[PDB]
Amino acid sequence: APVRSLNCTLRDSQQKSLVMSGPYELKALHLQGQDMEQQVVFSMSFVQGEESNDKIPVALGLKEKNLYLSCVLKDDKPTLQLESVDPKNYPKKKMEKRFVYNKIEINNKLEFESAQFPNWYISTSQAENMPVFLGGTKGGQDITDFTMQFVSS
Repeated sequence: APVRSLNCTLRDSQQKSLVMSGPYELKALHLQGQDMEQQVVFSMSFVQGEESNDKIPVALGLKEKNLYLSCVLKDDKPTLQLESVDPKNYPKKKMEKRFVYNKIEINNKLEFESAQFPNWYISTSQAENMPVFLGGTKGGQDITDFTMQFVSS
């Protein structure tokens, strides 16, 4: 397909699942059992960009929803946000830079670095029920690695 994609869920290294907070926000919390179905399912698209054997550019949209994770400057600081897009023009092989992430395979974990803002990563807090955000520090208090689970689509 023009732009190839696959459906998946992500869990941070502390086994927290991701769920929709408001219409434009994601939160992370320890979920289990029935509640597991509340978790967000992503449509990860493999877009154009500088590629490596361990660094692959991707776009992260919500499955069946014209909403994509985007990195933009908000108050002079890199910020993560869910952005609405024209449902007929997305996804596409050549996504605007703010939608692109460098999927990095480390341990057996994944890290998502903003293509727009070097060394800024999708991160979660140690705390329960806090927003998913863009962090500029690795190996610290905040969590920056995840594992991915494939879903039947």
